[PDB]
Amino acid sequence: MYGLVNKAIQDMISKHHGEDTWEAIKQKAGLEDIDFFVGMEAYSDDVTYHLVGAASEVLGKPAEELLIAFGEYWVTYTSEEGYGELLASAGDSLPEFMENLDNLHARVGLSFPQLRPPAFECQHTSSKSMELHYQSTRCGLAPMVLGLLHGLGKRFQTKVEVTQTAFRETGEDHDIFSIKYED
Ligand code: HEM
Ligand SMILES: [Xe]
Ligand SMILES: [Xe]
Ligand SMILES: [Xe]
Repeated sequence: MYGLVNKAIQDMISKHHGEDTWEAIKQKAGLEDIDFFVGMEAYSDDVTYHLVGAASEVLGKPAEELLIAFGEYWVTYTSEEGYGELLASAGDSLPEFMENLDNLHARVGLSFPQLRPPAFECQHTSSKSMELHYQSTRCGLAPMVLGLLHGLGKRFQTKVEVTQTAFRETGEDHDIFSIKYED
């Protein structure tokens, strides 16, 4: 993934647990050689997966729990680190934002030519609910989507309940989330 993602992981861990903890995690991920992540540079997905695993071991938390926290953090991180206007242009409510998400990544894909973005499709069930279809070239990131949606809920001051109903992991075609939102 692009270095931006790795910078954000490093940033989250450093802020919450300090530099020493970050250094340990980086060491254990086998990335001692890397002095810093370059934001607009493409890295092997392995770099990100090794960071998550090492963080899980060092911090004593399941990787999935960390993915949730990271998904939430990313919504704030992007708005403060160069993407605030891009986010604002994707709308002012949870449902409109999720509708624009493919188009937002298309725009992101202008500047990050090698992007492999997720694909998100919305089926609205009411004015307070939707089924969200999540398709990816990558495994294991559904928990991050859950945290992202909560991050978006906080962004729009909107209560959200997210329950995963299909798992690309129990053999379903792709992840599907049922979402309830009020405000
Ligand atoms: C301005 C805001 C954002 C920017 C600049 C951005 C950029 C990126 C980048 C660089 C990646 C790495 C993909 C790669 O390197 O191939 C990514 C992946 C991803 N993004 Fe976005 N993103 C933004 C907002 C969001 C939001 C609000 C969501 C909410 C769902 C989201 C969902 C995801 C997911 C789930 C992935 C995992 C990639 C995958 O599934 O394969 N992003 N994004
Ligand atoms: Xe991300
Ligand atoms: Xe990630
Ligand atoms: Xe993480």
